[PDB]
Amino acid sequence: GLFGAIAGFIEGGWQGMVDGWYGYHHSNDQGSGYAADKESTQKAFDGITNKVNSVIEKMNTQFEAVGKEFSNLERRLENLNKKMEDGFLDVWTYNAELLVLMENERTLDFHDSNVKNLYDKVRMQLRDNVKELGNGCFEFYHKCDDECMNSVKNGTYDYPKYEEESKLNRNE
Amino acid sequence: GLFGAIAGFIEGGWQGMVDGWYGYHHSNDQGSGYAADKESTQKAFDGITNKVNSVIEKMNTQFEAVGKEFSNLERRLENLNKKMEDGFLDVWTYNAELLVLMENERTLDFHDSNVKNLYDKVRMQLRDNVKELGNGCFEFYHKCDDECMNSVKNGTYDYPKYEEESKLNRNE
Amino acid sequence: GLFGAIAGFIEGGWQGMVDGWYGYHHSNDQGSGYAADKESTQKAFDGITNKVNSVIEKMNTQFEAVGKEFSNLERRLENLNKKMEDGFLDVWTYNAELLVLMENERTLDFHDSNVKNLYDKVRMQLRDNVKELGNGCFEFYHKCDDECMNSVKNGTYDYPKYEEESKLNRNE
Amino acid sequence: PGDQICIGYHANNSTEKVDTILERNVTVTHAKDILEKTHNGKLCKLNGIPPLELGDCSIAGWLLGNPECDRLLSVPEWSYIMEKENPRLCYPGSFNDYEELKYLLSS
Amino acid sequence: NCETKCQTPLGAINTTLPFHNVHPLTIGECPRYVKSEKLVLATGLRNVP
Repeated sequence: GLFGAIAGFIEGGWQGMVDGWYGYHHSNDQGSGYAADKESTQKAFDGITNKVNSVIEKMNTQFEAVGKEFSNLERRLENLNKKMEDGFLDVWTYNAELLVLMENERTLDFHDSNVKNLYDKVRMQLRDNVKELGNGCFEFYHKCDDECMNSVKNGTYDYPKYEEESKLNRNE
Repeated sequence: GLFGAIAGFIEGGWQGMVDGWYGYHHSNDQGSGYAADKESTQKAFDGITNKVNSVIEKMNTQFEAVGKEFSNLERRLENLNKKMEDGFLDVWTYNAELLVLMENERTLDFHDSNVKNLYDKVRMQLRDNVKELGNGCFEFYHKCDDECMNSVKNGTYDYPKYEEESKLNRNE
Repeated sequence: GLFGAIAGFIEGGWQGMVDGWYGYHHSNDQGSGYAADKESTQKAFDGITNKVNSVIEKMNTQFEAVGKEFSNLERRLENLNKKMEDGFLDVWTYNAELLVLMENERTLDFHDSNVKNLYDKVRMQLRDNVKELGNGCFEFYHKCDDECMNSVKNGTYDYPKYEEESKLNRNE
Repeated sequence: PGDQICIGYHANNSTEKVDTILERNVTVTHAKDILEKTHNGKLCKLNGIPPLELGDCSIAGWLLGNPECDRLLSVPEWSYIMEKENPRLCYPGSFNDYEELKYLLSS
Repeated sequence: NCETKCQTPLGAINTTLPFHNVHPLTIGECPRYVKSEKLVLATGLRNVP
């Protein structure tokens, strides 16, 4: 999209992840599998629900009674009432449709930004210990495990631990 | 702009490219020249035409007849008709002007995103085989040619082929 | 936010900078301290003032007189006038509130983009002479000073000068 | 091989389409319709109070006591008034400010 | 026998959403009548296999 993640350098989506909106896929010696990112997903969910609550709850109520109420003695006042009804109809139709379009564009871009941001958060942490594959994956220049993967996911990853091993395997 | 490409780290535009909206410029031993990116340009064109078709085609028709139709016997009903006309006039004027502003801002940012995304697509593919000049160019640490340039442009570039030559010329 | 700078990989804001909206913090042998970026800040200020001037100055004037003007002989025309008033009230209320929300979202994202863009401008200039800490800082692999810091800030930084010293301290 | 960790996004079997300012007919994982399209055919009461149901009768015939109109209702209070197509006054004539009266008695 | 805040000749409506396309003639606290056949907001993300 706008941030080039969804349908971008990350081609497809993951059917296997029912846990959340954005998550990880790890593939190591122990075993592969998916896992969500609760923080980013819940933040998005809170914002999105706050969005649809905004376009719904901010609408004014106003009890009114739409009808003819004007006889054939007064066809000018009928026409006046008709101009008014249609005038608002044209206003609300046009405004509502464009609102939905613009808001949907923003929403999709919003999701894109979220995935991209998670990608950057990860890459910024891993640095040159991994080979950036460009498809959304990182191939480790060392041997990571389930104990190391969780360290990446939870925000505490030890770069200098794997620095020298990664360097040697990098210039291999 | 928002993504910092147009009028950003890429200072100017290319008069020499009439082929499309975004493209490449290669400078090698064979010869220099410009070339467009049909995919990105056509995608943008389809979206943009879909945009102006949205703000135009989504407008409601409604046959009406604007006029006085009220004598001097009824100056209150005249004033009513006038309040209504002006009321909608103020609504449509304000809404239309802000619509155009907001939509133009989005459009320029949209283009910016497209150029930036193409830049990232390229850089992600080339990796450290090139020196990122920061002006939107990449200086090769090896000798690329028209046969190699086309490989970069069409999405299939051979990094490990030029890995060792680039490394040596990099630490030169 | 959308570009992940504010409340993102750059966690907090700087109380110590009263000079502008976005700036630098340098910490070296001479001494620490803050400094603004006049270019980026003033650009933002010009755009922002142009924004609030847009939503204010683009509103139509139109002298009108709101009132009853209809007796109890005509309660249908009263109700007509009431439908009209409320109709516009609902239109202006809804449109104004959503306008403010959408515009505020854009503004915050706009600021985010500006900080991120300054970060990228800096990182693109410094290259591998520094260790990207990920919190918004860059730790030099060499010894920079007030004379060198100003070179970074003003857009003219000498990479090849510090290339070899940085490399050696990098593989330390 | 090598050891990997990847960043990805949710995907499902949802076939819901939406339109944007840029693209149309875009499939999404989930969506919400903000348009009320339901016509259940029911006629309820309004904010707690029932409507006055005249049926074939008309406000003129009802008040005057048209012999062709059944009083049967006699409700002390109502929210709106419901009728039918076409009225059917016994003694021909006219009703002055009839519309104003219908509006007055609408609730 | 039922309660509704908005009443139309074709029936009653739930009044929760801001827009309806049911019927122009209306009585009550009602959503805005529009000519639209569908107004669908995207909540989730783009669906890609």
